[PDB]
Amino acid sequence: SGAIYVGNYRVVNRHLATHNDWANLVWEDSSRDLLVSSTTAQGCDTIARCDCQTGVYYCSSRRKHYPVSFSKPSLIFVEASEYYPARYQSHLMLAVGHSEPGDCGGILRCQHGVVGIVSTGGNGLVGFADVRDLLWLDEE
Ligand SMILES: COc1cccc(NC(=O)N2CCC[C@H](C(N)=O)C2)c1Cl
Ligand SMILES: [Zn+2]
Repeated sequence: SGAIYVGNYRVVNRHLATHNDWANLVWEDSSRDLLVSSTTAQGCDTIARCDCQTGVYYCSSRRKHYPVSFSKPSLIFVEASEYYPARYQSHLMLAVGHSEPGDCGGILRCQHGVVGIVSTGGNGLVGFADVRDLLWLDEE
């Protein structure tokens, strides 16, 4: 579990969105595993606007933040889960690291701010849904 709180927005993995998130929907994209809902309180996270390929992510299954090198946002095949059939997920970045299902929502960050959130994992790999191209998160 986990979310990004920037301005009056809450950014969560679409497969973990609550009824309240769907009832206060701003934007959602199944192909990216993202959903954004509106909030009453202002958040403190800042979104990175950069092309960093190194950062640090939070792993709930180890209570630890790990430094990692990660690939550029791309279209990657993800195996069938209980939330999605086997499909191509877009705007996904891969890194070597520990990840279990419940690790989704963990923040990945660089020197400029929040880069994305854990979305996939498995066999010594961890996937992140990129948010740096969503410029509208910084306004309205
Ligand atoms: C023990 O680690 C494993 C082993 C096998 C599969 C997975 N689960 C995923 O990667 N997810 C599930 C949620 C939905 C994601 C998605 N964005 O499609 C995929 C993990 Cl983390
Ligand atoms: Zn950066």
